Amino acid sequence: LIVNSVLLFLAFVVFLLVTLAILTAL
Amino acid sequence: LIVNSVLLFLAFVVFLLVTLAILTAL
Repeated sequence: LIVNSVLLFLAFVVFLLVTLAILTAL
Repeated sequence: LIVNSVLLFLAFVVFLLVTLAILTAL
């Protein structure tokens, strides 16, 4: 459970950061 | 322990997609 939790929340930072970079690109 | 590892590896994806996305963007 704790590895799955940390991983997923990190996977949310991953999505944020692509998104903030492609908004800034567009 | 394992939470640091999975976190550092998701942290590497974090740099990878941000430098991929800036590489594509610019």
